[PDB]
Amino acid sequence: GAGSSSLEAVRRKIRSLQEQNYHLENEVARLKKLVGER
Amino acid sequence: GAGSSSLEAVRRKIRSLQEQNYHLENEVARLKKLVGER
Repeated sequence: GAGSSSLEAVRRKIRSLQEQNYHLENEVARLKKLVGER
Repeated sequence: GAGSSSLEAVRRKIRSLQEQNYHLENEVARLKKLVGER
């Protein structure tokens, strides 16, 4: 460890990144689904 | 702690994660604009 604020910062950043990962995945999926073939 | 075991292992991953999703986001940006601005 290191600190509560530090661990929160790192954890929440990488966890939000993972959220962005799955979100962007589905986001662009619907995106290319819409423009690709309707 | 904070040895070579920690440095490269974590750094490599988080480096690539950023790079990967960066390109993805950039793709999404133009794509969503393309389908929106029709």
